[PDB]
Amino acid sequence: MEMEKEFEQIDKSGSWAAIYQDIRHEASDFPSRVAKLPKNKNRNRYRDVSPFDHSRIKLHQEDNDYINASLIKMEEAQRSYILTQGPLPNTVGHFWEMVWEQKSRGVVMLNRVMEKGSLKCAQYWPQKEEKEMIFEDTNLKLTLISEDIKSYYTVRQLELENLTTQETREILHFHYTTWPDFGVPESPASFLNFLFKVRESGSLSPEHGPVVVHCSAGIGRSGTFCLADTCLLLMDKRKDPSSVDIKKVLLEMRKFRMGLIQTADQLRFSYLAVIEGAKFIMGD
Ligand SMILES: NC(=O)NOCc1ccccc1
Ligand SMILES: NC(=O)NOCc1ccccc1
Ligand SMILES: NC(=O)NOCc1ccccc1
Repeated sequence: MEMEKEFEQIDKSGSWAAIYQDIRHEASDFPSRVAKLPKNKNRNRYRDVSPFDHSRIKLHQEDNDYINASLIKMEEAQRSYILTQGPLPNTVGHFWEMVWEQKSRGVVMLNRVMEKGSLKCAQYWPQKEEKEMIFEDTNLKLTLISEDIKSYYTVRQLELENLTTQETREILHFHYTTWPDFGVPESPASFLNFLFKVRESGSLSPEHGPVVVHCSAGIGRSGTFCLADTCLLLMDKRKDPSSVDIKKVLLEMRKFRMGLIQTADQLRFSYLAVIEGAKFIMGD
């Protein structure tokens, strides 16, 4: 069924809350035993948001391999994403270790450091060229190379150096700075523009490791970003783009990380983004 009219059928009936609860009811439940070990309590921002054991990213160290991060592998779309929480004061070194070990080209950030007067994640990247960051616990160095500030997002070029080998890589930081403190954007125009800028960079492409995507918990805004991208890629690839069922793509993604799309408003916004993104590509 074409999703514009279905969209219109849910909107006219006002059943967004009822669709969203059906998804929550059918979603996968797998164990998260490593996340709940007592040694890992200060590595988790939220007690109710954990990576599943089968899909968690492992750090390449013998001490403690745990980070709150999951690999979302979409087989038919041929895309992979790492979804993770906003780094904590004691996990900033782990975060950059993961970016290095997984060979990521891009980091996508969908939140501000402060929202609603509270800290949503650590200041994990340098703000001035001449004041670089060193993480002694994971032996890495991070330098701001350049910054391009626009109205809805900022793009930064960073240099990440493995102090053990003296190898360096360029990491692109894509920071969406205008998601509102409450609710979802009114138009998906600036979110779709942002997504097309990340694609243009090469960050989502198979010649690199998976892109790292985060918000505060790494399930709501982060969920919206990977659901919209995968759905539009499938519409490009299949003979009949109407076959593409956003609710079925979301349930497949929820086999890899719990809780993706946190509210009925985020579900409606996801539909809007895919429809408009489809209409802008599919002709007019
Ligand atoms: N140069 C340097 O040591 N920077 O500290 C990095 C850092 C640690 C914890 C939270 C945010 C940033
Ligand atoms: N603590 C620890 O052993 N971390 O290993 C990760 C790491 C660090 C530097 C360069 C490459 C990998
Ligand atoms: N880009 C692309 O895949 N175009 O062909 C699909 C299409 C576009 C507009 C109207 C109907 C079908």
